[PDB]
This record gives sequence, structure tokens and C-alpha cells, in this order.
Amino acid sequence: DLHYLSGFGNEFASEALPGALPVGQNSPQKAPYGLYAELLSGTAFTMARSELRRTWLYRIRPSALHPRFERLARQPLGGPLGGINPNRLRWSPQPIPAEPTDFIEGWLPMAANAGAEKPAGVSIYIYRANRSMERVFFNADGELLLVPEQGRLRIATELGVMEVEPLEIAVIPRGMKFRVELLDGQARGYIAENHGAPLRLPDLGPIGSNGLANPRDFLTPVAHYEEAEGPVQLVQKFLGEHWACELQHSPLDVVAWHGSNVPYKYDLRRFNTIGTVSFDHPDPSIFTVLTSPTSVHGMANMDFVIFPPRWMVAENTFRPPWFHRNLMNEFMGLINGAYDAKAEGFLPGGASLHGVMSAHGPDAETCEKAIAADLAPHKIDNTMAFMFETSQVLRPSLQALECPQLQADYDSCWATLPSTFNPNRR
Amino acid sequence: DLHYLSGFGNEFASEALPGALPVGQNSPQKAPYGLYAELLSGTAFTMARSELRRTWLYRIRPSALHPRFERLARQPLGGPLGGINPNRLRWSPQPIPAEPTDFIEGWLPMAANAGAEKPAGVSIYIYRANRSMERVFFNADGELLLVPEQGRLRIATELGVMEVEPLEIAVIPRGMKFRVELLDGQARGYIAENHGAPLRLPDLGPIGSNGLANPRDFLTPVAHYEEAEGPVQLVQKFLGEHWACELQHSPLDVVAWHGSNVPYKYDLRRFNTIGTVSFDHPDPSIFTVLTSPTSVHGMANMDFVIFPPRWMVAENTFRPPWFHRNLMNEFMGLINGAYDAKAEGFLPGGASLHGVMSAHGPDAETCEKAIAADLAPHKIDNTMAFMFETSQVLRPSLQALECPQLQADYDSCWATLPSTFNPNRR
Amino acid sequence: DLHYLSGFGNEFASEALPGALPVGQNSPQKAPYGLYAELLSGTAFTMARSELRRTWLYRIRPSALHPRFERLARQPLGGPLGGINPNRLRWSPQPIPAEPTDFIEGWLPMAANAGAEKPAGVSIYIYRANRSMERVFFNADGELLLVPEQGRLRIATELGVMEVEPLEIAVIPRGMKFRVELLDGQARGYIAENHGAPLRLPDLGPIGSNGLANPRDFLTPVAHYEEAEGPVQLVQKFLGEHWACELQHSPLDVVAWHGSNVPYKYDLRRFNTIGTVSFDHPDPSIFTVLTSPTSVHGMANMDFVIFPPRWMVAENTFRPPWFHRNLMNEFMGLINGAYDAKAEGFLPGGASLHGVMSAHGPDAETCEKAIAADLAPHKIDNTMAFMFETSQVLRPSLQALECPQLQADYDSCWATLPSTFNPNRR
Amino acid sequence: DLHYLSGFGNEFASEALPGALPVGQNSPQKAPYGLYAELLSGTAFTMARSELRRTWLYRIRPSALHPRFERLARQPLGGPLGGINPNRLRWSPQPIPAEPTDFIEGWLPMAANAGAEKPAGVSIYIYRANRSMERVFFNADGELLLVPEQGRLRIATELGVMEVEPLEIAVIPRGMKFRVELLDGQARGYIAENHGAPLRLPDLGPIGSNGLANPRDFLTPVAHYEEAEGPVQLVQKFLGEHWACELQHSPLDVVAWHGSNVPYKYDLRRFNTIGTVSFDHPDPSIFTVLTSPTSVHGMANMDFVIFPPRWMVAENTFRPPWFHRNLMNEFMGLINGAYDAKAEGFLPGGASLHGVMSAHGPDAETCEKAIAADLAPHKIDNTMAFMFETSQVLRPSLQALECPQLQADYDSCWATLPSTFNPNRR
Ligand SMILES: O=C(O)Cc1cc(O)ccc1O
Ligand SMILES: O=C(O)Cc1cc(O)ccc1O
Ligand SMILES: O=C(O)Cc1cc(O)ccc1O
Ligand SMILES: O=C1C=C[C@H](O)C(CC(=O)O)=C1
Ligand SMILES: [Fe+3]
Ligand SMILES: [Fe+3]
Ligand SMILES: [Fe+3]
Ligand SMILES: [Fe+3]
Repeated sequence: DLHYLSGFGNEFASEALPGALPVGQNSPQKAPYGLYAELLSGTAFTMARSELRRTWLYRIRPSALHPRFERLARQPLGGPLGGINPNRLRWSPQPIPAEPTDFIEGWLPMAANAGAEKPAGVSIYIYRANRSMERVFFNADGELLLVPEQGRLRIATELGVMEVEPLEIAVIPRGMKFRVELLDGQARGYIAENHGAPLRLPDLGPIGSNGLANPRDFLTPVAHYEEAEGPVQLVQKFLGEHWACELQHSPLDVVAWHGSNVPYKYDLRRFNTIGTVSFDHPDPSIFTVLTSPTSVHGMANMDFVIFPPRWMVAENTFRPPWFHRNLMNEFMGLINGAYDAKAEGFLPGGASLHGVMSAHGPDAETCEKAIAADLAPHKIDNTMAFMFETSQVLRPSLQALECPQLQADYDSCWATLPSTFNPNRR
Repeated sequence: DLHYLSGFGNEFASEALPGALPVGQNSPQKAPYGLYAELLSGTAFTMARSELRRTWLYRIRPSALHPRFERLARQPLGGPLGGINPNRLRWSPQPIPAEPTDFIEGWLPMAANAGAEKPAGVSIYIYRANRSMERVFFNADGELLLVPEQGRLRIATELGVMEVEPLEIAVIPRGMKFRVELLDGQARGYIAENHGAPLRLPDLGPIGSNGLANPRDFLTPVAHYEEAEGPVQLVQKFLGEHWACELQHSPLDVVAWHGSNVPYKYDLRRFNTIGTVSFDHPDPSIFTVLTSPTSVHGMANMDFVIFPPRWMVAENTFRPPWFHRNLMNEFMGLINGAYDAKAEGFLPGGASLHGVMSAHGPDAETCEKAIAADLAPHKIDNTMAFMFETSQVLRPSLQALECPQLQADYDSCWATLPSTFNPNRR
Repeated sequence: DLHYLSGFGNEFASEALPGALPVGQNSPQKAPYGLYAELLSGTAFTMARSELRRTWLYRIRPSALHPRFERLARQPLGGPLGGINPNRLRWSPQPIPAEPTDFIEGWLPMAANAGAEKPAGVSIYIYRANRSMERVFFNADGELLLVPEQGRLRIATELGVMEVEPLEIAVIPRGMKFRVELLDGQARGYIAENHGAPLRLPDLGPIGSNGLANPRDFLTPVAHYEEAEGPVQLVQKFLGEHWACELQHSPLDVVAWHGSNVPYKYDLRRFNTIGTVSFDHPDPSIFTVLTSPTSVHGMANMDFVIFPPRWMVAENTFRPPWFHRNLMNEFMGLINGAYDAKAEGFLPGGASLHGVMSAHGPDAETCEKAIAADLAPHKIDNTMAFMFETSQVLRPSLQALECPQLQADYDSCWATLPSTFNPNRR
Repeated sequence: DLHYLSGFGNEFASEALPGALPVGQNSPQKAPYGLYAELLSGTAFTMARSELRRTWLYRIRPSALHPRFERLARQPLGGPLGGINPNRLRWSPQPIPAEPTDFIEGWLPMAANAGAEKPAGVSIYIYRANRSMERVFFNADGELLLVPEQGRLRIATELGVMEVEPLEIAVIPRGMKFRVELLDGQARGYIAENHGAPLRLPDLGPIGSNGLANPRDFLTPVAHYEEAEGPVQLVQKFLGEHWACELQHSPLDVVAWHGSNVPYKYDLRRFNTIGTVSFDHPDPSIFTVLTSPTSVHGMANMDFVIFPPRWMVAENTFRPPWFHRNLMNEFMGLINGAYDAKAEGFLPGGASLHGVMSAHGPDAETCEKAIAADLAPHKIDNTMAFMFETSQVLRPSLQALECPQLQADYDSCWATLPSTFNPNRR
């Protein structure tokens, strides 16, 4: 099977041929095997070492060997920004379109902080694919966080091949070349496109030096190169547009590499979930897998949080999520099973958006159940929900608002919430 | 019953006579009721507001009205530091001496970062008392963290009266005047004398904005003044020594006050305990109640950590603390019940010291029962252990090393750990 | 000739008349010589002293003495932003236009982070002028970094006169009034208009306390005032537009001044160039002259880097710049001679732009040459190339995309790059 | 021949048996092979992830299985602090003593910031040994930087085996157990014992993302374990003292480990030396290999700096080090050949100490030669010197001051400096 290197943020080193990596230097005059040294600077040169993301590649042909890029006619992301809407929104799962749509062609824009033409913050999509990619792609607009829901993915990147299935997540750095093979014929899932500071592990605070997503579970592929003599289309996403050129070699021609700006996968089943071992309901930030910070300490660009199988032990407490109003913007998804807060309507591939200060919380069915529950240890199982929480307002696209999937009467799930107040009895 | 004000770090305002607090200013020419304004600056003037600790007092006589202080012949903290000793140490509970001993006379130095003459870091004591104080006291050397184990205390402070029982903790700010009364004739407990940055709530990291010790549970007494017309001794602890003077008035004459440098109490039963809801054994920093930082970010002067009733749900996990070697210094106490990592020898009022890089962990019996047990939800109850963890090495006092309470064969609790290793069977 | 004060960041003091500057105060009731005190606040009042830029002026007439500003018909920066383009671009040198064109009228927008009406980050222009200014100008949108390529400039500012020639650079702070006279009748060069944090010297890190651009080399003009009666046009650049009013006096009427918000010039020939004394090719951030930071530590708004005469000693290394893909956006200019990585097509006055993740590096002919070359100490001389590197995307203007100077087949320079890969010979 | 893992600061994973590391957790109830989990916390739990140093160990027997430590009769560093001496000091190399002396018995205290009983900052020693260790050791006092000068070392640590030779450096974390075997029968070299923040790579500033000591050149050994039952002395250094206990098993019984608290080695010949490619003499901080910071930003507890083979190209410059007076304290050592600033008397194994504000610089011979030589590019070679620069004062021990190797006429190396001042000729 495919091999991997472990350790989030490590200075990795990988060669497909022995001695392909130069020893004791980055730029020899005549590189082993007659390879070309190339530097991929994922961060500004002057970043603190802790923030540094850079990889040295030793390849057959320089990435510079390409003709002029031309705008393609076929622009999945060229749709308008939907009109202003403060309502709580919920979508049913997205159907796979009948027309041939590969991985890059199938990104349906759901909600974003800014227009595709001026990338800032986070852009959220749902991908629907029915074709494997017969081209190579790189995103100039940001880091890609992939959340499969339906079907396995075999992702051929410049640094190696990774296999990603639902219940796992994968990250592609900005500008890195990749090609998506659909192993099950069709694929559906979620994407967080990070335009900001790279995703990293959260500051654990009192949790200390261990817990949540343990760095040892972040897997990076080993060196792997191709040698195809012939035309291969290279596509790039630039300011929301797809631009392409034809190469006469495969751009996945990296024989060896070393550095820290790498693609990676992580299995969510390995999450060391922390929670209440006493009473009350911890803030959902406790379930943080990865985070993208801003220059405002403590206020993330986005937080990727999961709602995984876990033990529920809170005594004399209302166990489902509390009623909530938040400065932050809450985009919810579902990979497997059902979510603890919504009795009906939220299915795998579905989505919910509770924007800035929009009043949310449990439905009446969940409320009645929880207040009547005989509280004893209970293990939540066979489920995996997640949230992409952003600091900037998420603006739904015109496409997601005109979407047949956008539920018509979502507000009705809270309509049957009764008054239980009696001032004459504490 | 005593009344209290809630909220860790609040700018409180309290008056025993209506209008005693000047409205709209701190320093009127003619203060209401003929009282005197006095500022107790708990920090440098230029500290960030988040770190600011100062209280304005409106009192019958200024603190400045006192004769010269005289050095007392009786000095409970006059013994020198013990000899260099890297061993793992355990003491049985300290008996209460027969000789008349009040709260300030009853501190037994256990271990400290420095000699009493040059206060730095933390100094740890165990107090034993059989008399209520017939004098008033203030500590110029540091903040006092009080952990009662036996007996109830009535602490009359300059800002008011607070009652503390075992399972509660109390903090007295540096230089604040107080008198301790024994409600049950005798009293025993632990003291963390903080010479550094004042104790405060830990930054929660992913736990978020709620959890661990909630700010609403930190209670400060309401204004209360005494009016006894007789000679009162005022004692101060300076550079480890007890110095005294005689007053003709009561120094607990604060009629009204406002500010943030306050005495407070906290009930440990209200701690919102956070832990594993999955597997593994979280780092004990997760149990932080209060912490004193240093200028080195993330490395505290001391952490006040508890081991309270909690749900144990970790699946296919060694539940007791893992075997450990730590940069930090671990001093443990026990208020009630029995502790997780130790089968015998550790009793309420007892103590343990595992210094820098000393090899500690669960004793042999504990280790054995944990590996063979059938795992299921289990509630640890009717117990409360704690730790004073210090970044600086804790040097036990000569009195603590020469103590008949120091256990002779502490090392034997690990003596029977067996090799269960078989390189042919995973 | 012209006299200058030295020392980057100094609290300077200059006076055209004896005692014109008030002693021991900034705002006397009766100023010396009957002058008016005026505060020029370059930063918010509350900035840390290290970041503060402010200058007190002692002038004949306050700056407030002006009528309403009117919008001019001539608007050289009103041109729209070009279409989205990810391609690598290279412009041949810009011709001086035939029409009367002064310094502020001759700015050709090349690439900018945002539209002119909403200034953000950095805006890049190539200036072409054939007339001296017969008016006084101030830019309200940001700080101007001037890089002369042809012709000397005599820049008369409110704080004095400074002369600048190719191989020197000049900075004029935002809001400061100035008038450009062309000493050689015509001029051309580059401009980096900084809309963010003022340019400053780089944090040296391991280079230490000396090196790169030494502070003693940053020269500020001495106080110089004018008293010419009649109509003077005062122009200001506000949200990309030129607005003007008519004054009856000369606005360069500052008799004395003191402070840190000053125009300055630096000779690039005095750069204490640091590099490799062993092997490899150091990141070009090592040649940083000046930098504008952002809120994100380590990620600059812009870095002004130079590629100056220098010793090349790296043994067993590929000496020209490595092949590169960067998060940053690289705008290159040329003052004299030729640049190391480009064999032909890049001339003095020319420009290149390699945007976010665009694949760049040495052209085919230099790559062939460097691999074969016998490595010996070699002094790169008779050259001065530089870079404006920006964190935000640089959008070329419509004009820069339709310019006859825009080289149609820049991509061909890398077309002949061969594969020298041999998988059977390391 | 030994296997290594590369990458300074990586989250490493190594197993001597397949599947010996638990998958997806740290604390299984039944660990693979019947091994014990044990955590080695190198830092406080709450440090920022960039500062975190911790290693999970999977061992045959917990480190806790040890009897009481007893104070050894032989005490290499119980000697008193030398008296006050501000003088510039120079020692000739240390001869190996005739009495059987293993690595830990042969530490000659040279200079330190504090008394051995109160470790703080850094302690410097020269090691001299004629015997391989027939015991296992750990230092509870500090991290150890080893700088071999004569003879090869084979260091068996808890995480595995590493071989160090002169021109290589090796670091051993605080509390980590190790045994030194002398490959040449006898060995001599320097030691910097860091009692403060762990050494790490310096912030590169303008050097950027690569250069100096590249992280790929930092090698950690692979997992290795010992089985041999029988008596073995375990020795610890605690507050300057050697304490011991007897174990009935080898303590180097780690079958598998993962983490970032690791011993490592680095080959100085791999240093990507940066220096002037123009003129002048860069500050020596430019040669930093590793640094231990303080809470004061920019002021290190210590900097380990090297003076390796390098190109000297500075034009019209005095090339040797400039005459200097420093707040910092300069301790120099020599591994191979001769050092540039001193013609004679500074031999390999020698040392110099120029304390706070002591006036140093090149000797008279080097001074004349450098003012007469016709400047051409020159390769310094066949040499390797270094410096331990500390912020706190370095007090020499009584042994180093009473030492026959202390040169009584060091001040005479400067005695012959002439006055070349000629007011009549610039
Ligand atoms: O269920 C939701 O909509 C999200 C959510 C989860 C949680 O654990 C607490 C609050 C919250 O709003
Ligand atoms: O039992 C102890 O001494 C303290 C301790 C507690 C814990 O939860 C984990 C490790 C540890 O050493
Ligand atoms: O030639 C370039 O485009 C600029 C450049 C300079 C350098 O030293 C390293 C890399 C690089 O891209
Ligand atoms: O390159 C250097 C510059 C100044 C210093 O004093 C040193 C140390 C000295 O040689 O003793 C080295
Ligand atoms: Fe919410
Ligand atoms: Fe511990
Ligand atoms: Fe580049
Ligand atoms: Fe020096």
C-alpha cells in the first residue's frame, strides 16, 4: 500500500531514488540525477520559524517550463454573490450532476466571506464529481481543506500520492499541483478554501502537551514522480477563474523533496476528544481539529471543529448544545449518521448556516427529550458532524439561494418551542 | 450568615454605611463620615489593566498611624533550608502541637524555591493551630493561597469577613491585614505563599469561554469595620521574619472600599471538571484552578491543580496517571478521601514531593489493577487531592527533612514493578 | 551646496534662522519671529515611541489657510484596473511622452493591490516627466518611495531641499508638501506608493547591530523656506484623484522644524551587502533596504530589496537565483546594467511581475551557463536591480496590459529548458 | 553503522520492534509487547507548541523502579567559586588526568553564571576522560551541549545511539539517561550546560527561510534497547552533586518512542556560513548555530557561535575582528588549527574569557599584517573555533584560577600596540 511520513509541521525529507536529495546543501551546481532544484515558498521568507512553510523540490523539468495561460470558457466559480439574507439556512444533500464534471469542475459555491474575484478569509464549497481528472491543477487563491462525505479519493500531488476516504480530511497547500482520481466512480464532499494564515494545530491551553488532534496522526505522502511524454493540461485557479495551458511533460515530476510545506491527511477517528467529565456543556471550540488565525490573537479566520463519537456524562445538565447567539458565523456539515442537536432535516451532505447573531439552538423534540432524560453515561456513536466557523460574515452565493436543496421552512423546526415559565415555583 | 460579592477580577464597591464611598472621585478633600482615603496598590501603577490590582479604602485611621516595628523572639520560619536531596519524598499528616499556637505561629515550612530571607517564587507550608488570633497580621512577602484540610476558619480581613471550610480555598493579597479565628478549636491545612505574579484564572485555550473554575464562583466579603478601643498588636511578615508593633485602635477599620485587590474564596465542589470523553489520560494542567505566570510565556511560577470527583470513561486506556519525568516540580496534598495513583501511605494532610526529573508514576498495586480491569464508565468520588506545581526547584526545609512524619521507605511503593515484556508477542 | 542631517529615525532639529525653534517647549504663546507652530502627525498619537513619526513646524502661514479644493479635469491615475491575468509579465522601458508632463502628471500605473479610489497596501508606478513643477503637491494616500532610473531630481519639501540621482532612493512621507524640479530636463524612474505602515529598517536577526543599510547613511535636508508672493497652485492626491486650490503664498514656508516625520534619501552604493561566504544562494530577503510591516509579524506589506555589485563565492553551487514559486508577488526593476537571472529582454527602465505561485527562475541560457561554469570568486559589478515584493496580489492596470512595451512572448525565455534527468546515473 | 532521523524540532517516531508504538493513542491499557508507557516532559505542559519538548517512551521497566539515591563520595564539581577577577583570561589546553576518570568524573569547571548548588543560566566545563562509562547518567540540572575536541564518543542514550567526533556537536536533554563510550580510549572537549530555555535555531531575520544551520542536518538516533539483567549504577547530577542508586536492570530499555524531546547531533562542516560579500566585518552573532533565549526579547541566555572555514572578500576593510567592549560575556574555545584574531598561545583545547566590558580585539601582530596586506578574496581553512556568549557574568571556578594552565602573561598580547595617530595626515 501507499506509504506515509508522520508528524504535523515536521521538516520532512523524501527521495524516490537513492541520493536524489543533495546532502549538506539545497542548491548544488550539478544536482544528483541531473534534477532541477526548485523552492516552493508557502510563507513570506521573514516569518517566525514556527510559522515557516517551505519545500525544496528536485524535479525533471522546472515549473517555469510552461506556455502562456489562457482563460477557459468553462468557469464553475464565476457565479454571482447572492442577495443580502440574515435568515438561518439549511440545505438537503447536493445531487451529482449528470454532465461530465471532474473534481475542479464540480465545486458548488455555498457561502464565502468575499467575492471569488477578491479572495479573503474562507470560501466554502460542496464538490460533486462523476469523472476523475485528466489534467493537473493548482490553486493560487489558497490552501484547500477537503472533507469527503461520499466516495474515496486518490490524490496525486507533487510530493506524493495520498488516499482519502470519508471520516478523514486532507489539506493541499496553496500553489501545489495535484490531480484527483475518483476510486468509487463518483465523489461528494465539502471544501474549506483558506485564503488566510495556513491551518495549524490549536494552542492547547490547559489541555497541555497532548490531546485533540495529536501531531503523530498527520500523514504526508512519500516522493513519487511520473514520466509521461505528451500533452497534459495544467489548470490554475486565479482570482476565482480557471486558466490553463498545455505541457509536453507531466508536472508531477518531483523525484525528491525536503521541507515543511506539504499535503497531508488525517483520520478523524483518531481524535482524542476532550469534554465534560462533570456537568454542563463545553464550548464547541474544544472539538477544534485545525485553525487558521488572524492577526487578532484568539479570533480565528476559521476554526474546523468536529462532533465525533464521544461519551456523555454531564450530571444534572441539559446535554444537547445550549441556545446560542454568536459573533462568529457557523457553517455545519455532516459526513456520517445524525447530529445530536437536530431531530430531522439534517442529512449527510446537507448543510446549515447560522450567521452573525442569528438565534439558534435545539428544536422542541430535542428540548423535551433532554429535560425528560434519566441522565446516566451515554456514548454518542455512528456519527460525524463538523463545523467551519469563520470570523467574517459568510455570504451565500446566488446559486445556493436559488438551490432546489435550500429548505423552504427551516425556521419551523423551532416554532413549537413552548413557554415552561412559572414565577410562583423555583 | 455572611454576604458575598461574586466575580473573579471585578471592580467591586462595598460600603458598611450608606454613602461612605465618595461618588464620582476617589480623593475628596472632606471624605464622607470624616473617613480617610487610602490606596493599596497590589501591582506597579503601569501594569496592563488586565493585570491591575488596586483597592481604595475609606477608613477611621490611616495605616500610616503606627509606631516602629520590633523583631519578635518567636520566629516560626527562622529555620534554614535543608541539605541538597534529589529523592522522592512523602510525609504523613502533621500533628497539631500542644504549645499555644495561633494561625501565623503554626506554619511549618515544607519546601520553597528560596531561603525565607530572600523571597522568590513560591514557599509551601502546612499550618497547624490551636488558638484564634488575638492580633492582626499582614504578609509583605507575598499573596497567600489557603487550602484548609481540618477545621473551619473565620478570616476577618480589611475588606470584610469570609468563612472557609475544607473543600474551599481562600486567597489573601500581599500586605492585606487579617485575623484568623478557629471555629472548631483547632485547624490544619496547606499554604502556597506566592512571591510572584498574582494568582489568576488560566487562559482556557480550546475549552473556550466557560469551564474549569467559573468566575461567578469567586466570592469576596462585603465591607465590615471593628471599633474596639484597646491595645491591638499588629504583626508583619517581612523577609521571613515576624516584626510587631502595638496599636491603640483596630486596623480593621475599613468602613467602605472599591477596587480589584481583594480577598476571595472558592468552593472546589463547583469546579467544572473537563477531561477525556474518548481515551488516553489528559495532562493534569487540565485541572488548573489558578496559576501564577512568569515572564516566560506558558511556563508558570506555580499552577494550583486539583484532582476532584470525575467520570472515568477512557476506553482501552491505562486510566491512572502515566509514569512521568517532569521539568517542573510536583508537590501534592490531600484534603479528603484517597488519590488515583497511590494505594497506601497518602492520607489527608499528608504530602508528596517529586522534584525536577524525578521518576514518578502510579505505585505497583495501582499499575497492576489498571492493566487487568474490564473498562466501563466509573465515577471517582468523595476525594479531593491537589498539586502545587512550581517551575523552580522546591528545596525542603531542614525541619521537613528531620520531621518524624517523613516516610523512610517511600521508594518501596514502586519496588515490585514487574517486567511484562515479551519481544515475540505484540 | 545642500546640507544634510544623518541618522535614520532620529529626532532631528533644524532652523533657517537663529533661535527660530522654541527652546524647552513646542507651543509658545509668542513664537520666535512671529511664526506659527504646526503639528504634522504621521502616525496615531498612541503608537509605541519606536513607531512614532511626528514633526513640529514653525512656519510663516498655517497650512489651514487654503480655499476649497476643486477636482482637476487632468487625472493621470483615473485609469481602471486591467482584466484578471495570472501570467508572468515583462515590460520594455517606458518612453518619455511628447506632451508637457510634470512629476505628478507623469505617473504610469503599472500594478497595485487595489483600485485607486480605495488605497490599500502598495501601488506601483513608473514615472516619466519632461517639465519641472510650477505648483506644490502632497499625497494624502500614502508614503512615496522614489527610485530614479534616468535624470536627477531636485526635491524641495517643507523640511528642506534634497537632490536625488539614479543609484539613490528618496522617501517623502504621506501628507508632506513638495515640488520636483528636473535638473537634466527630463526624468524617469520607479515609485512604490506605500498605503500602510511607514517604511523602516529590517529587524537584522543574526546579522546583529550593523550591516545592510547602515542608519548613519539616511540623509535628511536642513530647514529651507520661500517667501514668493502671487498665485501658487496646491495639488493633493486623495483617493487616487488630483484636487487643487490656489494659495496667495508659497506653502514651503517652514522656517524651523524638529521631529521624526521627515523626507530622506539614501545612496544604494553604501549598502553593506551580506551573502554567502560558503555555498548555496541565500533568500533575497537578505538584500532588504527597507520594509513596510503588516499586523502579521514576519509578513511584510512590502519589502524593498536590491541586487547590487557583490562577491559570488558559493562553491559547488548553482549561483543564479533558484527556480521559485512564492506566496508573495514579485515586481522587479532595473537601474543600471543587467540582472543575474535574465540573459536578455530585461533593460534599465524595464519591469517584470511574477504574481502569487507563478513559476519563475533563471532563463534557459543562464541555467545552461551556471551548470557548466568553473566556480571561482567572482565580483558581480556595474549593476543595480531591485524588487518591490508585496504580500497582497499586484493587479496590472488596463494601460500596463495594453502598453506597446508589454513583451508579447516573455514565456519563451524558459521554452528551451531541457530534461537532463537520468534515473540510472546519480 | 548507525541510522539517524533528520529534522530539528520534529515530532519523531521510532520503534525497535514492529508495532511497538501504540496506534492512534499514547496510553493503551495493554501496551504492545507488554511495554510501559512513560512521559518525559521537557517543558511545562502549557508552553506554546513551537516551544514544546516532550517524548512518550515505551519501556521494559518504568524509570520509577529505583531505590533511594545516596550521595557519592567522589564529587567532581563541589569545588568553590573563584574570587572576583575582571581580567581577560587565557588557558592552555587541559592535560588528561592519570587517575581513572570516566566522562562524568572528568568535568573540569571553567566558568559559570552561578554556584553549582544554585544552577542558573549556563555552566562551562572542559571534559577529560580516560575511561568509558560502566554506568548510566542523567543531568537533572540542565541540557548538555558537547563540543568534542580530541577523540570520538559513542553515546548510548534512552532514544538510541549516536557517534560524535571533533567538528560535530551533540545535545542531550535535561533528565535524559545516557552512557558515554570512548572510541579512542581517551577523550577531551568542551561542555556548555544550559540551565535555561532549551537551545534552538536562531530567528533568521533577513537571512529568511534557509541558511546557517539548516534543520535537515540535525540527526536523532533510532530506537535501541538493552536487556542485560544485573547490577548497574544510575547516577544523577542534582544541584551540582553526583547521587547514585543501584538498578537490577539496564535503564536504556526503551523499545519505542515518539516525540520532540530528543538528543541530537550536528556536523559543523555543514554550516551554511553567511558573511560580508561587500566590505566591513559582520557582527559574530551572524555565525549562530544554536541559541537559548531569555524572557528578554533579543537577549540570549547563551548563543553558541562558530568561526569555520569561510571566504574573506571585504574590500578596503580591516578583516580580523574589530577591537571590542561588550555587555555580553565571551568564552572562546578551539577545535582545529588557529583562530584569526590571535597569532600564538590559543591552541586547540585552549580557552579565553573576556567578561562584561573587558576590552579585547586583535593582537599587535594581526593588527599590522591586516593594515599592510594587499586585499584579495581569501579562503580561511583548516580551522574551527567557537564561542559560548552569555548575557550573565561568567565567574571562573577556583580550579581554573589556581590552574597551572592559566597563562600569567595574557595582557602582554596587546602590550606592543603602537599609536599610528597622525593629526597631520588623514
Ligand atoms: O449545534 C449547533 O448548531 C452548533 C453548536 C454546538 C455546540 O456544541 C454548542 C453550541 C452550538 O451552537
Ligand atoms: O499522580 C501524580 O503524581 C500526578 C500526576 C497526575 C496526572 O494526572 C498525570 C501525571 C502525574 O504525574
Ligand atoms: O530573479 C528573480 O526573479 C528574483 C529572485 C532573486 C533571488 O535571489 C532569488 C530568487 C528570486 O526569484
Ligand atoms: O568575529 C568576531 C568579532 C568580534 C569578537 O570579539 C569576536 C571574538 C574575538 O575574537 O575574541 C569575534
Ligand atoms: Fe452556535
Ligand atoms: Fe507528574
Ligand atoms: Fe522569486
Ligand atoms: Fe567581542
